[PDB]
Amino acid sequence: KPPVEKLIEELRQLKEKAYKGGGDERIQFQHSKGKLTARERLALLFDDGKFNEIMTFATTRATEFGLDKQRFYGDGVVTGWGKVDGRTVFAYAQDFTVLGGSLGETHANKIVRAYELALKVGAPVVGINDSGGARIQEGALSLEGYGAVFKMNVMASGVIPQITIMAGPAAGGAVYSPALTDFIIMIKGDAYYMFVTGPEITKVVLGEEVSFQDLGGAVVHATKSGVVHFMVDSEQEAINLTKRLLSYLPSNNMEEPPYIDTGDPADRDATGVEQIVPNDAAKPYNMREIIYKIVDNGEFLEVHKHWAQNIIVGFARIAGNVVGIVANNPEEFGGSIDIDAADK
Amino acid sequence: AGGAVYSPALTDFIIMIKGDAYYMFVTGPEITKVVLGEEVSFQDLGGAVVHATKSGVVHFMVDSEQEAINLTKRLLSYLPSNNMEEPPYIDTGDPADRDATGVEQIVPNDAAKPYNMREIIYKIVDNGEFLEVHKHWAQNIIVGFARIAGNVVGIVANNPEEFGGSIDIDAADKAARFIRFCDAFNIPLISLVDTPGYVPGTDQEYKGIIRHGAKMLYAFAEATVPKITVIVRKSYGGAHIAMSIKSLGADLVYAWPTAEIAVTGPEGAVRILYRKEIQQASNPDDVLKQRIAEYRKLFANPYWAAEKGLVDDVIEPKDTRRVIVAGLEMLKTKREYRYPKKHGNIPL
Amino acid sequence: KPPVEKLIEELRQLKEKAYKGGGDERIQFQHSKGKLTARERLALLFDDGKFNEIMTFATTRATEFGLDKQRFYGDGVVTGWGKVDGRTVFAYAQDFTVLGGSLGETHANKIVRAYELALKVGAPVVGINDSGGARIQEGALSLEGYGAVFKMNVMASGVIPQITIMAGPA
Repeated sequence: KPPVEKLIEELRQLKEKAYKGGGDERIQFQHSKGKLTARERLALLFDDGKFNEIMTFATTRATEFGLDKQRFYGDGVVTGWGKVDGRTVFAYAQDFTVLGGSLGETHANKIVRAYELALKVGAPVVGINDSGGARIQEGALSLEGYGAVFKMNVMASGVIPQITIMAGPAAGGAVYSPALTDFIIMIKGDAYYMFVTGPEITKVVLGEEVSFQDLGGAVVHATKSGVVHFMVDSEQEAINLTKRLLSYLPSNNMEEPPYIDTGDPADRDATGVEQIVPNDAAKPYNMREIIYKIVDNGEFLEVHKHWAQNIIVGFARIAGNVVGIVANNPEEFGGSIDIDAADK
Repeated sequence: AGGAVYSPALTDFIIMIKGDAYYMFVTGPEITKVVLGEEVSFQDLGGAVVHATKSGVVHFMVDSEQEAINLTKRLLSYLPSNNMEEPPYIDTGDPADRDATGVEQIVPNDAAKPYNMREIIYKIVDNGEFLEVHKHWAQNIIVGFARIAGNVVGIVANNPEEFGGSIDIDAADKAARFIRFCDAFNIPLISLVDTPGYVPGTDQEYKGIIRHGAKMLYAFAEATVPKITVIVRKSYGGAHIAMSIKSLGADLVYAWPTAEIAVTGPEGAVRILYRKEIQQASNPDDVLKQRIAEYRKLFANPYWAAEKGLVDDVIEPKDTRRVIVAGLEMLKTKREYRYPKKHGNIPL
Repeated sequence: KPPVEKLIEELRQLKEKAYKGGGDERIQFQHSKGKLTARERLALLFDDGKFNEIMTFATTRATEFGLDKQRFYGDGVVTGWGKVDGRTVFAYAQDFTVLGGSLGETHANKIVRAYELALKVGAPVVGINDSGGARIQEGALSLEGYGAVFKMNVMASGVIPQITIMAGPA
């Protein structure tokens, strides 16, 4: 093989091959469920038109169960970094079309490598999940892979913001890395859910029969378990939300939350606010109305909105600077604090 | 009652005497009588029994004040005075060489038969002494203090007699808290493994097993004190990882010849794995549970893992004490890097 | 298989086989050259010849060039720690009877793991070298393996004493 001109043409073909993941048929299948592909989600998230991928051709090294034949470039996950609103952030996007987005050993190390880089340079990491779980074909090495990523989640905990977009059907170990990150944004729908143990086992073991959505759909986690922090209707909304969430956070624990969009003035009001609180000491009112009245342009990104409405917490800006707010909600439990609320 | 319960909650251990001179609750029953009409006695609401067996607020339940004080002194004996101190050494640990056999006798014929995991730890540690923490709560996991060759150790062991050693939400809370404590106070951690995974059902998902379970993962990954895992039998899926493996930070990993480390239970694995292949094979029933035997023969062992380097060595049960003693003596001066932060954001 | 008493039996056989490395035919060849085997050197170095070994059964992951056939336990190197004159010391001893003691990926990762443990614990490391070089059959993965060892040597430089015994055709 001599000419370089032919060499570059070969590269272009190989990359175009790698980009297809599991193939046009499978991506159309992903699309027919209402989901976007791993790469389409990334292009939406990053200042469109740019993503720096690492270990793009990396494949699996397993040989058992035919894995010696199924060598998909990238091993099921896209990893790298880009700019989100001009700021550097890292991300991984699992490709469900590549062996159900299962967690391969090489698949895990690519994610781990992203976390190691984000930790070295102090940049956030958003994991766009879409994995059925461990790659059973790789046995114990698959679990070890999970362990390695969990390790990175803990080391990065409180050092660099960690946001997960749960955009798939997570079971078993695929559930824990998200638990270890700071915020879980999940889309509600038939195609999205997460649980440690699937329904099939709860049957033979427990004896109880339940649907995937009733066991771990977006609604159960955003309204009962407290596992999900933000529940949304679509993937486009999930990524717009992540962009908004990131806008309130520093790139790492060595930076102050970014100052932003004017529109203060800082001189408060004079009326309204004092009219909200009832005469009685027990009658409910809208605590959220008081927050909107206090913060810049009344904007409030509410965390755990649908879980334990018992208390309210979220982000906002006051005269351009980021603040976190914790406020008792009279409308639920009379503002009485509770187990779920204390956790939230 | 009220504010009087929170300081104790914030401390590391609560020893409570069982008796009518009540105990604790954030809000008394009085309010429940005014609004509704469900009279509840002090004991039923916050008795030592409810807190040691249900809420997990109480770590030790005793029958008298003299017992609470004696236990306090005993607990103190396993603890260093502070942060910069190493736990206190004691009874001239001579019996460091080889564990008394019979240990491999505790584990039954097939993994279908249970056994008392404490029987195994009694044989491993000094004089069989073990101070069990949270003894009557989340019994599917065993957690407590002991001495090995004179040095204090913290143990986290699955209990085959409760929920089949499967980890629960309460168990994860129990084990994770005990792990963070030991680490903060330089107490080495020994993990004894025999768990099929986590307890299933909406009941567990609805109450957030996803976040409670991650607490164990966080605790071990966080800990920098010496950590050795001894896999006695089953070690499946997430449970396997939650007990401490190399990628999560285990310094040394050992397995008895009876260990079975599987990515998933050997059935749940074949039922997602085998179908297109076998659903069409010689026999329609044979090949239905025949490959379930296949997996086990091919993976329900520790050797596959040992070949992958995931397990440092396969040892004879009898050797467990010596292996621990050697490993702990070698890790005594262990030091590990952790990234600067005010603190982490452990799931709650 | 239900007898645990039979499992302890298998273990002892498997280990008996792992201690053999390349086999009696290879060990006699090593001996014919006037050299000891990896384990004999370690028994001489450590008090009472005792050594706590790590990753005893670890084998190559490679498949190309018949490596899916030649999968010896330990992948050509014995790694672990022990005491010499009562002090904790870490060490690796390459086994020439296993693929010319060449540096396979797993083989390199056992040496790296030893160095990580020694460096984390403040113990010296003794390297009884006896290998012809890179394991050609594992290609660039073997080179990657070397770099990982070299990195450990550098991090450990001036932190822990590093002594190497050159006992082979490097």
